[PDB]
Amino acid sequence: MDIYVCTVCGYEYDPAKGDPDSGIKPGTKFEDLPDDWACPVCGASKDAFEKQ
Ligand SMILES: [Fe+3]
Repeated sequence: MDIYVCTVCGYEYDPAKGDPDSGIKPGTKFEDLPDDWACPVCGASKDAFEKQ
């Protein structure tokens, strides 16, 4: 359940929530996000995220 944070805008990727609008069901670990996943708030790449 490791939380990751967008270094661009501060949005938190919370695996317990997932990201349904990008086809990411609740419980999806950060490292199981596709590399084309983007921050919902600011649009930055997955690879702009760091562990909280
Ligand atoms: Fe962001």
